[PDB]
Amino acid sequence: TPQNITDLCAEYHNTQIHTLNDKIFSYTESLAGKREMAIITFKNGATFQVEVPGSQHIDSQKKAIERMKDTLRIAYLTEAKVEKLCVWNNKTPHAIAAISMAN
Amino acid sequence: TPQNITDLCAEYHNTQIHTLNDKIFSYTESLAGKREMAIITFKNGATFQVEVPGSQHIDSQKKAIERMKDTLRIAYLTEAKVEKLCVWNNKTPHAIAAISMAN
Amino acid sequence: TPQNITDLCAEYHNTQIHTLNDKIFSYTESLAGKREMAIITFKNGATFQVEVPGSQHIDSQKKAIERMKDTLRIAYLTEAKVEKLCVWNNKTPHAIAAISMAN
Amino acid sequence: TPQNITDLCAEYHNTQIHTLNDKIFSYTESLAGKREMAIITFKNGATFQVEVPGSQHIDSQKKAIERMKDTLRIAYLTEAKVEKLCVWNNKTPHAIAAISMAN
Amino acid sequence: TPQNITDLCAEYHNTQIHTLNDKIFSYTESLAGKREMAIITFKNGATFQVEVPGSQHIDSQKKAIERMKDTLRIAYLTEAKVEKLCVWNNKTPHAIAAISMAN
Amino acid sequence: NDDKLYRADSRPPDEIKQSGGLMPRMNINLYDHARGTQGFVRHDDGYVSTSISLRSAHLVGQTILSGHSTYYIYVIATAPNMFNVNDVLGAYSPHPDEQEVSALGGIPYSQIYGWYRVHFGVLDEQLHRNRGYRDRYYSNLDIAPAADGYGLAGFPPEHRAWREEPWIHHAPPGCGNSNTCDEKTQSLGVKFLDEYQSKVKRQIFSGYQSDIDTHN
Ligand code: NA
Repeated sequence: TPQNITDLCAEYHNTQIHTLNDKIFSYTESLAGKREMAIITFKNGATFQVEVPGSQHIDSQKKAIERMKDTLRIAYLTEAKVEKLCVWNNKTPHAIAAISMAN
Repeated sequence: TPQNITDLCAEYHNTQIHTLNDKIFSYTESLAGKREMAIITFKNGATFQVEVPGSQHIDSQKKAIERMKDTLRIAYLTEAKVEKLCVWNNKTPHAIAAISMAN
Repeated sequence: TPQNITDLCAEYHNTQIHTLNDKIFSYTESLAGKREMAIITFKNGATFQVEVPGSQHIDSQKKAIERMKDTLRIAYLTEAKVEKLCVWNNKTPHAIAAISMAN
Repeated sequence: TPQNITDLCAEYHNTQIHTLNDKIFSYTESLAGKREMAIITFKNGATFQVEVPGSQHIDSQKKAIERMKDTLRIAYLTEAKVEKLCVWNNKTPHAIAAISMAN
Repeated sequence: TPQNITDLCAEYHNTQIHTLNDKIFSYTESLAGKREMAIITFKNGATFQVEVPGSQHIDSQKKAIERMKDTLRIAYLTEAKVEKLCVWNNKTPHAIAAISMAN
Repeated sequence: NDDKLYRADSRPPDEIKQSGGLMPRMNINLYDHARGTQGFVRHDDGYVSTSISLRSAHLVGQTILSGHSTYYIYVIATAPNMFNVNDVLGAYSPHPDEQEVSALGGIPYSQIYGWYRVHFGVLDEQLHRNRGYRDRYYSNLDIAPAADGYGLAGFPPEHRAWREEPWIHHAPPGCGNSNTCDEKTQSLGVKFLDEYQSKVKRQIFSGYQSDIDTHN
């Protein structure tokens, strides 16, 4: 079990770390069918999805996707400094696997 | 996958992007039977809803409708700027498929 | 489908609007068995409840009853001005069917 | 139906009203096995608990237990004044059946 | 029933009280498969997890784990002073069993 | 308590909402703030001043904001970021006649009750109430007591106030007993501002998270 986001990210191939040290610039949310998702951006133009619950997720990954959309929405409205995002770099835009928040 | 709200809206037929760029003037929710819905407005008179769950929505959409009513309540209460709404224009008031918020 | 809370309330028998244009003075919550409910008052003494879920409601209303208790709590603790309640006037206290917030 | 906490509380045997008119001093929470519970204190040493969901609780009560832990956590953090708790004094710590919050 | 967090911790083997009395320095959360967890740090270095759900956990524990992660995110964003954690010391990092918040 | 302070300000309500509140022009030093020169009403060196009454703040604008067609008198709720300048600076208070109460850090938007408008130096009969004002929260709060400010006085390192009561017992390391005194006064104020801002985020973001419903 990893003690931080950097080492946790490194356990997965197909992930990478962005370090933003910046609040979220925009939050986007869709209930349209087959695009039940969120999208965020930053000042620097960087764009990230939380994936639609699809094929390559288990059962307990379905609950954590919901919790992640909770996290990003409240982070956006509190102007929380996002330190890092660990993201699946093979989805377009890159999908959030984890978030870290300090500062 | 779509990068922003305007691109996401363009995938579905019978939709239109309203640019509001304003906080929400009012939020309204009902628990009365057959009207389990939300209704928001803006200072200029534009009214919108989150539809009552029904046979037009697939099961994936069900938890997203509940997420959207959460989002609109906390958007109103925070005085957060809503950039745009993607809406079905075939319903009265126009039903919300998606929402973007930006500082 | 209605455009506001006043028109929604006019669709039901035994309902009436109660305009308050004031924040909630008190919030009372109970988990006592058969009194799993909330009761709000205002400075002028006006009192409302969210009914205990019983046989009077349909399936889809249960989710919405829990939503409304969430709303009253966040409205209370954020000091949001309540505009109107739609309420069933044939219970004591009057039971919240809907709520609008504005101004 | 009761119109306040005191009158609701008096319907139940071996309850009593605590009038604190104070913010919650401390909020405790546990996920340990057979101790999935919460515990609040006040300045003066008064200690109360949301019970572990067990044999004394009906199904509608388990829903409202989860809600009380939500209310209590967030009421602790908001520093909201707590007018009264209806509690059961056949337990220690006295188990909460209801709370009322007011300025 | 235990009267507080220190009593609660003394009921299990492989546990201990960590006395922080500081806000959470960093909140990390992951939806990555088989790493559905949170991790918090404090400025003295001390790092803790909420374990991914598994076979060490009884069914009643499922709900409390979800609540706890909520609790840690709320606590982080509010910068709430965490008094004490009860932690399973047979894990790395120590796995959170309970939390108290004061002052 | 439900007390209220008052502040003349050239900045309109929309800019204030946009900035998050009434911000100072980061140096934090109460003494420098209080003796700072006054075209705009005292908002320098990490603080922003107010007055005890609505009539004493109107007069403040009618000297400083003379030559402004329109300014505003913001009505502010009292909270523990406020410091009574005469109480904290004693006889060394540079402008004691002004009866100052300075917000270390600024006045967040939640703390602003509202604002009168002022055209050609005439007060509006009525108030514009603020939609983000928090009556209950800020009415259970008060100004910070002088004891919280003595260590933030910001007197020069070798000022005689640091070897005098009450200030010796609150004096930052390096202040009468390198820039040790200057850096500590800055950091003690940065910490006090950081812990006050922590407390207000506790209040407002907890309410924003009274959303949550675990069971659903
Ligand atoms: Na006050």
